[PDB]
Amino acid sequence: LPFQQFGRDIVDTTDAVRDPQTLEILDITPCSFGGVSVITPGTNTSNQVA
Amino acid sequence: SKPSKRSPIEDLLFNKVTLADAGFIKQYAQKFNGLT
Ligand SMILES: *[C@@H]1O[C@H](CO)[C@@H](O[C@@H]2O[C@H](CO)[C@@H](O)[C@H](O)[C@H]2NC(C)=O)[C@H](O)[C@H]1NC(C)=O
Ligand SMILES: *[C@@H]1O[C@H](CO)[C@@H](O)[C@H](O)[C@H]1NC(C)=O
Repeated sequence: LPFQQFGRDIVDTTDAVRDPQTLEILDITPCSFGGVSVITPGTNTSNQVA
Repeated sequence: SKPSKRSPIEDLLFNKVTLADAGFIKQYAQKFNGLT
């Protein structure tokens, strides 16, 4: 709407902004993240990991 | 004749139960905030 500056999701987090100069609406996607798992044969066999 | 080779009943069971996470479709909000 003409007066809305940003938007939110169902969990009250920010997901969009209004550019202060161009008034373009921009979605905010979080930067990629995730867990890291290390797969190892065990240090008593080999030191190669994935 | 159907992909996944599930029975008509299994197909119905998957069609009745749906996932509705507060996120968006991802191929692998989408990852919430530190929650995977
Ligand atoms: C002020 O905001 C206006 C937009 O409301 C800016 O004007 C635009 O500038 C871009 C280039 O950066 C042009 O391509 C657009 O056509 C312009 N639109 C209009 C309506 O003028 C303006 O540059 C901003 N800054 C100043 C100092 O006016
Ligand atoms: C990974 O990105 C490529 C980009 O072309 C896309 O074609 C592919 O389907 C993507 N796969 C997954 C699992 O996201």
